[PDB]
Formats: sequence, C-alpha cells, structure tokens
Amino acid sequence: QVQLQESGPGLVKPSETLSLTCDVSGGSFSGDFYWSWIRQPPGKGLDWIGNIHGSSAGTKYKPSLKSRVTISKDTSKNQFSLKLSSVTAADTAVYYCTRGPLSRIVAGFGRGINWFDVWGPGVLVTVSSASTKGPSVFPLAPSTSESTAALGCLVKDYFPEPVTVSWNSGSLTSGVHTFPAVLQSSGLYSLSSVVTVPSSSLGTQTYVCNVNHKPSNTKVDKRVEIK
Amino acid sequence: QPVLTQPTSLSASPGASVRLSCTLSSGINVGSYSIFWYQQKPGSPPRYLLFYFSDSSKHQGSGVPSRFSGSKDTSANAGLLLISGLQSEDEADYYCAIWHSSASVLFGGGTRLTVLGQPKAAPSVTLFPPSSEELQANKATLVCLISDFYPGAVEVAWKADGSAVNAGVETTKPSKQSNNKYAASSYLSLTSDQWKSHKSYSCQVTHEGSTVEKTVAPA
Repeated sequence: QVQLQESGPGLVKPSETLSLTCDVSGGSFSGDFYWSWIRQPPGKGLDWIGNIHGSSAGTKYKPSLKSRVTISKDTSKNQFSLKLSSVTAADTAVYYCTRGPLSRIVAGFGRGINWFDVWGPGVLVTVSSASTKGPSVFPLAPSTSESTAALGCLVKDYFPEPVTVSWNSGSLTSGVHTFPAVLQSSGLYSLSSVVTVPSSSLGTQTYVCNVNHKPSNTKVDKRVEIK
Repeated sequence: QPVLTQPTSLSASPGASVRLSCTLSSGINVGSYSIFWYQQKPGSPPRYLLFYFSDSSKHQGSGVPSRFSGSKDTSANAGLLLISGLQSEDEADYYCAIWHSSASVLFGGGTRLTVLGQPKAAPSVTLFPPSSEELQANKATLVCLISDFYPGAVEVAWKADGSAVNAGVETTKPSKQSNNKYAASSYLSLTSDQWKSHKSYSCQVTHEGSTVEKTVAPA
C-alpha cells in the first residue's frame, strides 16, 4: 500500500513560512498522477492548495495562493514538501497530502487532478504568535465507590494542540475516553482522559496515563493512585 | 469567480433515499464537468467516494456500497450524490469538487448529513475534585466529564453550596464519540483558597428536559 505521512512543525508564527513534508512509502513518487496538498481549518471544510505531478514535476497552485506557495520534491528521499510563506491565523488547519489514481483508472478522464484517492492522516498546524507551553499533568483519582470506578489524568494549560493520551503504554484501551480539549480565555488548552475500570481492578492493577505533547517535545507518565 | 454550493445540513430518516446537491455557479455548466464526491466521518480524514460525469464516464471506488451513486441535474446546474436505503453509519460530511481550468480545484462547502431515527440518551456525568498536587500549587480545577448523550445539545451550570457560580467556567462544545453519542467537558477553575471556602461544589448538566447533578466536597 502507498502510505503517506505528513510531518512538520505544529506551530508557526505569523509572517513566517510554514513547511511540511509528505513521506511516501510502499510506492514510487514518479507516475502519471498528482500529489496534492489539501487543508481543513478545524471544523472548517476542505481547501485545495496545490499539486505536483509525479513524472513531470510540474506544479499547479491555488490562484489566491500562487505568490505564497511552493510545492517541491525529493526523489532521493521519496518525499514531497509544501512551503507557504507569510502565514496568518487564516492558515491554521489540518494539512493533508494526497495521491491521485493510476493512469489506467483515468481512461480519457482529465488527469484525475481533483481525484484524491489515498490520503495521509494529516497534521495540525497552528499559526499563532503565542509561545509553546508544555502541560501540567494532574491525576484524577477515583472518588463510596460504585461497581465501576473512573480514574484519569488532567492535561492542564498546554499550547498548542494536539495532545495524545494512552494508558499503560497502550496495554489498556477498553473503557478509555479522552475528551476534546477546552480552550481558556488565557489562550491555553486543557483536556482530560479517563479510563473506567471495574472496582476490583483498583486493588490489583496499576494505572499510568502516557501524555504526549509533541510541540513541546514533552511526554509525561503519571500513575493515578487512590487517595 | 466560480463557486460550488452545497446545502450546509440535511436530515433524513433511515431507509430513505436522499439527494445531496452540489450546485455550480451560473457561469459554468454541469454537463462539462466530472463531479467528484468525498465523505468524512468525525476524527478521520476524507475518503474518495465516487465521481460521475455521465453513465459512460463514472467510477464507484473500492468498498463503496452501490446505494451511493452520482448523477446530475442540468436544469438546476447541479451535481448529485444519491444514497438509497440510508444507514446510520452514512452520517458524515460530504464534499463535492470539480477542476476549473482557471480557478483550479473547487470544493463545495460540504453537507453535514444527519439521520433522524436515533433514540434519546441521557448523559452520564463524572465530577473530579482537584488533585492534591494542584492544590499544593495554590490552584483547584474541577473537572466535569459528560458522555454518552444524544441529542448533542446540553447545558452545563456550576454551583457552590447549592448557589449559582458566576465565573471561572469553561465548557467544550459537544463532540461525537465512536458510538454515535455525544461527549463534552466543563471545567471550573478556582484557587485552592476558593476551593476551601465552600462546603460543596456541584456540576449540573441539563439535557432535554432534565438535569443530573454531581457534587464534590473539600476534604
């Protein structure tokens, strides 16, 4: 399978240049198909930025962005890149790389330029003038106890998004609920991740939330104890 | 300045057949363009659904059920995405797209499809008092987690000793979970001294006609 993966800084300051890369695995870059960049502001719809053709390396960009955008390629590394200059908060979005179908599928179709058949998972880029801030991770200790007990971690006052939370290094998935963050008037995010376990489990099992805040290069492993 | 118009929201009952329209602006003609369709579910990237130019020129896509198909309405100058026998998993955002020679790839604003038969579900509420760690930092954050409710609309209020709190409250918008129900969270951010100064705090979640209130008490 031709798997794509977007990478790049999660935070870019205004007027600076956003720079992303799409690594392609399982397939060659060269071929009669387009490699494309599409973005989606949070909750906002889809917006096409531009593309580069696989075998011709030619480029096509959104007319309202032509002055600001550069889509380039690295055949030695098998990855393409996106550069968007003079960004503002209007450029905050999840950014996706995509690949069109093979020529065989487009028999007399117009290049499948707007055919986005395989997608990357997407990376969030926040354009903001505020500084990065790692989280403070506080235990949410379970509570008379009911037959099920909820324990969790509060991931408090971080910037920017996103934060992921696993439990017991991924060993624990059933009953895990990580909630979308709140954003405070202060500009800082907070979120909570709870796992719901049977009462019995509190005397036998240890519980560790694993908090990953990639923008601050911080990971925290916090044991949720009972007191 | 060509643009694609999609209805922002559409609701239909299960088993119904629905028509999602992607209307092209007056300057361009729908007969001249292949309409592409993309589907996006919460928490995941969009996927190619199908493209329809005419009965001779179209493509269905790996894994796309035959109930989804493409069509056009020349009189309304619109591309159509048709869904027969609507299922609950068909709930998603749907995007259309064309290539214009001078305007490049044009996306429609996207249609948010709702299926109407789903039953009401009451919210389950968990309230956490602040941690001893946070208290040692002179702060206290109360965390109110609200899951498994439907419809997605709730109201959250806070009380101190049973009386309304007037500040320090932030509440997330409802998001949809993996079980098609809705989730939200509300935070009451205080100082440790404010936490100490009342005998009880409570988080009151109002869903439909009723409220479930959880309470914590310092020490």
